[PDB]
Amino acid sequence: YEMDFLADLMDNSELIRNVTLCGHLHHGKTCFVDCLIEQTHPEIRKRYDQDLCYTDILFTEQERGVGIKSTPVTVVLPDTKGKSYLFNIMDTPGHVNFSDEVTAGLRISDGVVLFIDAAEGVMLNTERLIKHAVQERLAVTVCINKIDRLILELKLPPTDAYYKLRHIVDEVNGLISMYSTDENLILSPLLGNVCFSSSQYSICFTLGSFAKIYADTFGDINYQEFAKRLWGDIYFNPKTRKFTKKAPTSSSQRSFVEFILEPLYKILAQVVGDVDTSLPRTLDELGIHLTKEELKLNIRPLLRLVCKKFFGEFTGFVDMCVQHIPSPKVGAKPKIEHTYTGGVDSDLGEAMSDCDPDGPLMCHTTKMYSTDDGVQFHAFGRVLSGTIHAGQPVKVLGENYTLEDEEDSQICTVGRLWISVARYHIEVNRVPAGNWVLIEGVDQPIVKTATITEPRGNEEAQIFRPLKFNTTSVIKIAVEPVNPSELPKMLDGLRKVNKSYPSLTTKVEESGEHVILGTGELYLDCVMHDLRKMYSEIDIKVADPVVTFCETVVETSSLKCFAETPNKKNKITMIAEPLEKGLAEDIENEVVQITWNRKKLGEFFQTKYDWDLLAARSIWAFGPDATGPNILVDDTLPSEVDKALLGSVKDSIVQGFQWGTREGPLCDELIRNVKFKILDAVVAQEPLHRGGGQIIPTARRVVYSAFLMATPRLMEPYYFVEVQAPADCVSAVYTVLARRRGHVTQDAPIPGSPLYTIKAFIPAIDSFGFETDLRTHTQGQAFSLSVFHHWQIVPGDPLDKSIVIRPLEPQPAPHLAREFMIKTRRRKGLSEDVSISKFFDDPM
Amino acid sequence: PNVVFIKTEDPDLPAFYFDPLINPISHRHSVKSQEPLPDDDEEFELPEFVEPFLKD
Amino acid sequence: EKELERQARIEASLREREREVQKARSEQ
Ligand SMILES: Nc1nc2c(ncn2[C@@H]2O[C@H](COP(=O)(O)OP(=O)(O)OP(=O)(O)O)[C@@H](O)[C@H]2O)c(=O)[nH]1
Ligand SMILES: [Mg+2]
Repeated sequence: YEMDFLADLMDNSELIRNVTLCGHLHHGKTCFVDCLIEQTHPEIRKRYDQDLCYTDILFTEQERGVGIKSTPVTVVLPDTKGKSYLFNIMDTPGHVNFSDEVTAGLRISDGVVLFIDAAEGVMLNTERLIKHAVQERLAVTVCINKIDRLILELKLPPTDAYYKLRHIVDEVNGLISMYSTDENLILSPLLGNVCFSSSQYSICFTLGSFAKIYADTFGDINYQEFAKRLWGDIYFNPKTRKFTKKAPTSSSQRSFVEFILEPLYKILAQVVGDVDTSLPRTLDELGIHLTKEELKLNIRPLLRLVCKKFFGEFTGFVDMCVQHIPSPKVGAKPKIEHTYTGGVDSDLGEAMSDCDPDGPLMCHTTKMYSTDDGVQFHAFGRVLSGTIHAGQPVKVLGENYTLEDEEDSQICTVGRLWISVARYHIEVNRVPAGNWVLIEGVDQPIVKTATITEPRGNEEAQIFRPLKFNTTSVIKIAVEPVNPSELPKMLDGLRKVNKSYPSLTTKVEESGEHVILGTGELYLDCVMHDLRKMYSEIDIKVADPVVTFCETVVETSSLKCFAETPNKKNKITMIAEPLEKGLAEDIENEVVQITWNRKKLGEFFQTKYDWDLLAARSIWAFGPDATGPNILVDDTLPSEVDKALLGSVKDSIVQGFQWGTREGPLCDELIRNVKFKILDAVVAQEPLHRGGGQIIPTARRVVYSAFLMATPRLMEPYYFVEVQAPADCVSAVYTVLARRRGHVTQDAPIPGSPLYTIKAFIPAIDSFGFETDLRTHTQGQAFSLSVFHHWQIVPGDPLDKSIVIRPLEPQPAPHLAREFMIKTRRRKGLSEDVSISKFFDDPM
Repeated sequence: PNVVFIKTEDPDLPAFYFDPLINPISHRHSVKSQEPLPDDDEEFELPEFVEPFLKD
Repeated sequence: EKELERQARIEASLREREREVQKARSEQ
């Protein structure tokens, strides 16, 4: 590959495809791309004993194995027979928190690739990832890595292996059909959306490349006529000399079984066994003529060499990445329709709808990458429209930016451009559209999200929606320095690391604590390592973890919280009650949004929520930030009369509710499952006394009086631990879960290999080392993984001043709720004597 | 990656023997292809003008 | 040799079935 040819192909056409991989716990990714780099960069030779990564440029992934830094790479891959294409592949880690990171980073790719283990098969990360990708409306191209782990490790026959693959594809297609009704992408076992890989042994090909091999050596026309029936349920008929999809003979297997798997196992058994005897007799028939010095290797590298000579240059995956993974000229429409805040009806929408390098520029930086000098970190981003050049200034923008809010803008000169390779970097002077560039000089004004427009002429430009994660981070940790005279360096490192890891979010509570919010234990571990080692060289102290809780109403309020305004001209009354859990999960799952007609919300409430007619028609407002489950309501006999004046002072009431839900009196945390119904609301005709000064805080007082005087109850999170392990480890996992507040959800003998997958919940309070405790007693055979996606109410009722956990015991009583209440109010600095029920009762 | 392996008993069994150890293959019942497939005319027009894969 | 292989397969299948029955009884 010549860099000049790369530049020529860059500003050539939309043939350059954009892809982002997807996998879980080493199921096919960095070894596969190491094979790709060896195919493209021949001088970069892989080792003999140890595996070569080519994706963990940093050190933490090398020392742990679990990748953290998504290292995208772009390669000249002449894998299309008689053609060539450009591929922009975004490598991805596999861990759950890092899976949320990838899901945040999957906005860029027009399509998605999956690497599933041939033996382990489906996992939990994929169970979430399929749903996430279908929610983003991106392409899907399944692939299966670690196939040598099936033929060699298990020593299965062909038919059992093919049935295993059938079951894998059936489960994947069922999950996709449950996610949505994408008939175009669904049902893809043989159309080209199935790649094969043995990354450790470079055994990687597809149906098309297989048919191409046979047509090249001694064969017939291409796979358009042959590969259309190599899939099972159709055997070969040497009598008729064709594939008998009708009733076949007895001693016959599927064309996959006898054309592909037969010689596959043949050469595997000839290279592994009989390496001294059956090597040349089997290799001079179809293989290479490697010298005697080449046969003096161990079994693994020799096998990899033979697999590489067989699949000569891996001309199989470009044949599918161009097939179904669309070009950027095609994917610009839906990607922008889903990402851009406005619709396609905007001038900028139809402008950037095509990948015009000469037009309104709309860049978007997602992942921030550091350099050898920690004081300056670059930024990677997808150029959807326009053409960036060296030294061109751009209007960097923020997530809070808006057409009216011109505060989140800051100009900056693009210093030096690079190309993402993760081992080297190619400097660039001009960048066309559909491009990934390593931006320099823009490191300062960047936030977790980033959007770019032209510094002049790009006016009337909206921004891209803030990305989701599909995994709400619940962990809360404090990080205070060793010596207190090191605050600014620690905070600078904290900000740099925040810009590095988008999943987290800095915070400083009223108690003056330096707080961090992580998704998992290993997430916070890698974060603090990169902090103390890279972004801040100061010795820092660390506390223990704690889960960020929320409040909930156990039942209806007893009395009407009458929070009257201080002007003696506003008497608000809000009675709060809970709602169905599934409806709140759907409101959080973006099922029933707020921007709908009155009839639309009415039908949604009468069908989904099963609410009353006037009840649903009287919808007041939504929850905090229009994303959380906080239902506002306003219905009454005088409410139907004087709703106009109150409607004038309803915006301030909704704002006060949204700001009060952000921090409640229970534990200074969020609130959920609250249906605040406003019954009595005196509204004065004079807006001077009835202004905002007696709108926001009176409403906040009423809301807190209803939430505190209506049988409160906390809500602690529950993870979902899927531990693939044998039966003895199953009993051990039962013991540990019983000893740590567990709840056995599902446990079954997952086929394909002996790994009984134990699916069960763990609370975050008792999740401090679930993986460590499971791997300690199970003798290293129960590598489970957790994901926080289920919040449940603790059984305590922390209102009675009778239970007190004085000593350092772990609150075995059902006063554990009050224990966590006292602990949280002591950690937050607020008044630990939470007795505002009589103070906030507001008697009248 | 829990290293899976099938530790056989003695070297009298075949090489690739399904050890009754793991589970049923799929226990599938939704597949319904008792009747012949539609790719018949082009199938007859789709010969196999090449020697087999590894018959020898 | 073929009959020996079939008998060995039957014996290993019986042994694995007994072991799996014991393991499943313990797990239940
Ligand atoms: N060669 C090979 N190795 C496999 C396979 N399946 C699992 N592995 C193991 O995984 C290693 C390579 O891991 P990758 O597939 O490259 O994983 P990864 O992309 O680093 O994954 P994460 O960092 O966990 O997201 C190999 O050296 C094996 O130890 C397979 O089919 N082939
Ligand atoms: Mg990885």
